[PDB]
Amino acid sequence: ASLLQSERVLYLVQGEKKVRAPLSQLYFCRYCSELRSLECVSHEVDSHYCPSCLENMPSAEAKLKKNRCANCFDCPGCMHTLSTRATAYYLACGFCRWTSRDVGMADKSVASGGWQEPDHPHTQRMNKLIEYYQQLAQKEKVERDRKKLARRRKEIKIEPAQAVDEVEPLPEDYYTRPVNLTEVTTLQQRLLQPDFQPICASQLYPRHKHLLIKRSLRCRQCEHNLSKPEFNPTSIKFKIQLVAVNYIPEVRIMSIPNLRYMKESQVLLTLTNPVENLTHVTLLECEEGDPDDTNSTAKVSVPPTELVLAGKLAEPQDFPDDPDVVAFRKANKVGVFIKVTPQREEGDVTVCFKLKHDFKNLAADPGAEVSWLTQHVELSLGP
Amino acid sequence: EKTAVVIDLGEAFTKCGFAGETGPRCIIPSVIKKAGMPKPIKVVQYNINTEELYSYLKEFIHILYFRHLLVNPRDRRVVVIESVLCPSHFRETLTRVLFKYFEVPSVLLAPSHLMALLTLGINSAMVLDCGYRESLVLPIYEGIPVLNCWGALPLGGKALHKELETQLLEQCTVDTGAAKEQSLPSVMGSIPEGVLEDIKVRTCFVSDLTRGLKIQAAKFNIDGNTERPSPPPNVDYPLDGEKILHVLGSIRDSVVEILFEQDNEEKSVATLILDSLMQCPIDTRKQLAENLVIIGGTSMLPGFLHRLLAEIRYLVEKPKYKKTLGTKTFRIHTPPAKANCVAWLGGAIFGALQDILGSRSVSKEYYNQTGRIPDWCSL
Amino acid sequence: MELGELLYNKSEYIETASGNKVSRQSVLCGSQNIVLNGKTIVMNDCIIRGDLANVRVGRHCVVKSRSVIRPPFKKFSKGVAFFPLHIGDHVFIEEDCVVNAAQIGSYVHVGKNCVIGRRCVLKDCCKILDNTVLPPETVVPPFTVFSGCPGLFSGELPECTQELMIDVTKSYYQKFLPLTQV
Amino acid sequence: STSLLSEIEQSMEAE
Ligand SMILES: Nc1ncnc2c1ncn2[C@@H]1O[C@H](COP(=O)(O)OP(=O)(O)OP(=O)(O)O)[C@@H](O)[C@H]1O
Ligand SMILES: [Mg+2]
Ligand SMILES: [Zn+2]
Ligand SMILES: [Zn+2]
Ligand SMILES: [Zn+2]
Repeated sequence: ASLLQSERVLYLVQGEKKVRAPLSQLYFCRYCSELRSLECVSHEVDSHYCPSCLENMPSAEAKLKKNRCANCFDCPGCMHTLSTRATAYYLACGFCRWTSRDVGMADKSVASGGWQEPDHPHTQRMNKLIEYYQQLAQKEKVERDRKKLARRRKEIKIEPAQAVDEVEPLPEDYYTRPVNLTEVTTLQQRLLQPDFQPICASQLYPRHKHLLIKRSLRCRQCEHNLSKPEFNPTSIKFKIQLVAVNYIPEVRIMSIPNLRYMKESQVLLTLTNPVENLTHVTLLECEEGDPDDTNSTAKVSVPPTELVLAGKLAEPQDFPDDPDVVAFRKANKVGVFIKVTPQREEGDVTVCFKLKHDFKNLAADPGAEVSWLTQHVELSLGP
Repeated sequence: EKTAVVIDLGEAFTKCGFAGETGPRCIIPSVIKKAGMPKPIKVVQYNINTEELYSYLKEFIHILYFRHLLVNPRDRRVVVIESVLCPSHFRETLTRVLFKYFEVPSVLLAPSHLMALLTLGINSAMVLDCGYRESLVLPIYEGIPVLNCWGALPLGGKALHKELETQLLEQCTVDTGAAKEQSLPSVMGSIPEGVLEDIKVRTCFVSDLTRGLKIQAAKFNIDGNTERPSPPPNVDYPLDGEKILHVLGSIRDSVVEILFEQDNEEKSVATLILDSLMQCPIDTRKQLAENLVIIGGTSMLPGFLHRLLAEIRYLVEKPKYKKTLGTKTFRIHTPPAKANCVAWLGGAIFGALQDILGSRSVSKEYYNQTGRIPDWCSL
Repeated sequence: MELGELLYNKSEYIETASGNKVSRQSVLCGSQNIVLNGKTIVMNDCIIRGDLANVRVGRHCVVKSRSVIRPPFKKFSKGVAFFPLHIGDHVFIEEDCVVNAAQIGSYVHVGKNCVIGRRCVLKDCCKILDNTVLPPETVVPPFTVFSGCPGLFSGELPECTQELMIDVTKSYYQKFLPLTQV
Repeated sequence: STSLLSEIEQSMEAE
């Protein structure tokens, strides 16, 4: 991903929000010919899986277990999966040597299931309070429907919490005692256990590993899934694939000549479909698309060229020589020169231009093939 | 009905989770890591253009809804805990983000103080929230927040961090370790916010009333002869590995005294409660005095509550409050949750009230029809 | 941005029947036990330690210079031995890397100046950013960046990693042509 | 499978 600098080439995405992003990060809805961005698309949760032990968890179990794995534990000193070790078992971390014996949890005879979280001390009063407020809410609701109908036409008590007359004082031990920073806990690890935030490190018991999710993307205009991951978390295949790179011809920059107020940069226009045509005639017109970041000009003399792809000729190849235009033409590849006018601004030479191509929607589709798409592309030369 | 999610945004930390829970599932710094910038950007920023705030809130709420809460946003209602007198533009921007983008069913813009009251089970108390940006006192009497008798001072965690940075830069003694084992003051121009926060939470503490008053008097030292109390021992806080900042003993107890220092204006954290109480209706005073609720991260500092109560009882005897609030019995509450997430716990209790929560909350259909969020300002 | 040219002098490399381009300066140990599936690039000062266990490596992977591929040691209950190391096809290992992973899937990219703990398992299509340490028994799920010290999940890769990575590794092999012997 | 030693020996033979 980062080996080739995808951020150099930014495609613009039409919609309510105007966003420039790399082609790899865009998704191409086939029902809506306009490609859609990650910000524009709607995200949904498809499945929960524990990252350490790649076990898929159903959503009901995720709610019951509070989005936490049943087995794995995250080390409190550093967020790393604690490993069970046998002497009769105890948790020990791999990066730092934080053992379960430090905080003082007795060794469990069974390997995995022995370890459990403490119960919240104030859960009983929480249940009492929520029950009382539920019945009060019921009374208020019944009053509301009574009033609505009028317009159209035992008990549970809770003892109030007692205010303490004298709060506990700061112990004298705080004065005249060196602070052992090993004993106290940093705020990050302290807040990792919000139920009982322990000031001492010996009272910071470990927590189960937080689950991750798989995301299913849905086009907002038409409720059609753009991408659907599979059930198995370790699986690499996707059920639905509508990534932009699979449909739009990808543009990359090959040559990066110097920007001393003159240059001639070569850029490749690779095709991804079996057959198509490309003609980058447009050069942003005048004040078309709002090329705010453009800081140069490219001639982009564009005779249309026909491209193909294969998973492995004179008129197709030799007659359209295009020596001043077409530099090199390999399989699913065509290089084109553009004369940049660099150093127009202070620096950071950026050129904006429009690339036109043809897409086969297959809605039924000769009319679909006849339709032409145009994408605004911002390249950023090194400068 | 699906359980409603609960969000409490703050400058320092955001608390997130589900309703009807003993405590928040997630509590994180309110920042978003944008690519290319080393130090991340604060999500909740006031007085900025609405587009930037919209993008920040969008990214942060997406992180909350797909990294910490593992559930769709459309399915479940929202209970957003926003402090009273929160800036308006931030509030409508947040609701617009929740509705237009995420399409949640409805968001309840509950006030923090009333929610904090709900956790105890009482229906009247003087709720003081010592937030990051500022401390704020509000009295609640029978479920009615008395906005007329509000109070606020900018003595939250931000001022405390600034004071800590100033004191450290003054009495800086850091062992760089590269031929600088001796003290090398102010080797770094400015300490990052994280280091200051960790030093404050780990080392610093709130001293007793008498010790604090003696420290304040000895700061002037007008004709004084070693009147300061003996300080705690210095602590060698490691920075960046090799560097070792020798945090002096005096700072550890003198940095937090800015909260309780009067400074010829009669305005402090303790005096704030008395000032709010003296403005209340005549009948509401006693029930408000006997019921005091303290919430906020700053209140969690060790020895804060003892110093606060002692300072309240000390300032009551002064001539300004002697006539009215003289013979009063102040008593602090101990809510079930930690003071960081008492307001969240209140919002969570309110969330499980499924029947009322539909009517009280603002439906997305209403927002689309009108686009105006309810507020206690004139309509 | 296409992959830039990276020329090498033909004298200090061996091109094999399967197409592996292994540098002469690379420290191959137990070469009878190592297996490369073809089109592999092993750069100079690469310490591939096949003398301990089967170190099999897939097609078109790139092992940049000063990188050590050492199979891990596992202490099982029955005794002790060295686990064989397996690397999938199309893996891009940056220079100054240390690899003790039990298994590295396909389409993986390890950042430069990285150390991988003992018996780590890297699933397919995962990235490790530069200056990162993965402690032992760390499992990287697919489509995730593991960065920091220790490596923690801090993002997700784009959708088209299976396509982008196989393009990048193929371009790297095709642009790794020998120097002109002028 | 063709071990890397075999490939190195074949390359030496080619030279
Ligand atoms: N466990 C703790 N112990 C001590 N101090 C803490 C603790 N947790 C947070 N703090 C400090 O409390 C302050 C944050 O308080 P809090 O989390 O209540 O604010 P917030 O909700 O982020 O902000 P605001 O209410 O102003 O929007 C910061 O100074 C933080 O350092
Ligand atoms: Mg708060
Ligand atoms: Zn697990
Ligand atoms: Zn650890
Ligand atoms: Zn669509």
